[PDB]
Amino acid sequence: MKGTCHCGAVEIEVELLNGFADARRCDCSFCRRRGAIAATARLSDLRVVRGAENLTLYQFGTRTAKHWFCRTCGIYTHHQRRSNPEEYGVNVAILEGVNPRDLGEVPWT
Repeated sequence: MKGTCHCGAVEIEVELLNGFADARRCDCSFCRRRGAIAATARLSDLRVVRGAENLTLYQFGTRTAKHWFCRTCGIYTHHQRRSNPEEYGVNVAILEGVNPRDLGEVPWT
């Protein structure tokens, strides 16, 4: 499944752990500001195809979670959850063929 930021500078290759069945929405001070809907993915299921040099890393608080976003279009691609260092949180909207609207209402973690 292909993932790409808007600028198109960044492209990932990720396999979702359990599809979109569990797409939630963290409402913490940071996630509430991101606004994206995420889905899990094992560390060994995500691969940065291109644009690794165009991504920005953001850490805070425990500096456990790793958040990445395209420096050009500012689009949040994925992040390394702070609850599970063996998982990634992916922006469903960057996934090819996925219109977030079609997911309908989604909870808030």
